[PDB]
Amino acid sequence: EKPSPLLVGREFVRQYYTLLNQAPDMLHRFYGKNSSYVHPADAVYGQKEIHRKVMSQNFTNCHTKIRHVDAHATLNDGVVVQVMGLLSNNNQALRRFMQTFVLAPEGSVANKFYVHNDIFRYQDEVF
Amino acid sequence: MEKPSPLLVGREFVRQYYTLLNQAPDMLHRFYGKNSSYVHGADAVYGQKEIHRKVMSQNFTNCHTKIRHVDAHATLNDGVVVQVMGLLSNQALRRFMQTFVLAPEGSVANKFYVHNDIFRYQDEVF
Ligand SMILES: COCC[C@H](NC(=O)[C@@H](C)NC(=O)[C@@H](NC(=O)[C@@H](NC(=O)[C@@H](F)CC(C)(C)C)C(C)(C)O)[C@@H](C)c1ccccc1)C(=O)N(C)Cc1ccccc1
Repeated sequence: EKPSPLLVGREFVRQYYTLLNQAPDMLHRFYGKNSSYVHPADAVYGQKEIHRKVMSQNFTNCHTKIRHVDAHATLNDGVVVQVMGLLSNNNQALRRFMQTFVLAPEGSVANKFYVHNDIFRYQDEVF
Repeated sequence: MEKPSPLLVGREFVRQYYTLLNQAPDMLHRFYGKNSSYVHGADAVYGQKEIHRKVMSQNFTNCHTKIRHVDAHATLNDGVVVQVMGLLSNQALRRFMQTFVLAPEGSVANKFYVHNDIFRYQDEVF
């Protein structure tokens, strides 16, 4: 009675980068109040702030290359997703990245998730 | 005040993990329970026993790490999610990425089990 975590992750990642490229300003409508967002720079928290952060980064004509994506079940019908790839902006240099997300039942509508955590880091910023 | 700091449960976990990796890796199965999935280099083997078996497969001998940064944040049900970025020699350091999810044990707080452990060298992706 249970979607495939693995599948559920690729679907999410697909939705994520389409939307990050199409309209990155309802992007915050993926997260609830108690979410976490990053992209050394501290994470920011909840909708209004995650939304505000997304704006601050002028995401424009945003291209991706998802080179890898694991996902598993985690505590309480959650789903965690590792994702490694290349991301561009203002059609500039593609930079490697390493990403972790937690998806967790939204709970009102069944089999609908929300992003409790979205940790993203460029290898060139850390390595 | 009611729950441990996440980052602190995060940065101390990594400490215990990769240390216990250079030290006896025939102990890591301690860290896990019977809902726990382990995924190194790739479908997850569950439980202390298979994960142990999987650990041992890897002949972790004089494992050398080098953490470059760590994110640990709070997730549902007082869980701590943890993305690690570093280099792992086990021999040339190999850029890597390890995601964890730490879940409250239940009986007592400040006490957690590793529900999840997903590893990928980068030079295998890309
Ligand atoms: C019969 O044996 C009996 C089972 C037994 N297993 C466990 O408790 C498992 C199920 N769990 C662990 O080991 C976890 N350990 C802890 O939660 C410990 N807490 C702490 O030191 C810190 F959280 C303290 C604070 C950071 C909150 C200020 C503690 C004291 C044991 O509660 C690890 C996975 C973890 C997870 C997140 C952050 C750090 C460490 C166990 O064997 N040990 C505790 C010993 C051991 C040795 C070596 C490796 C693992 C376990």
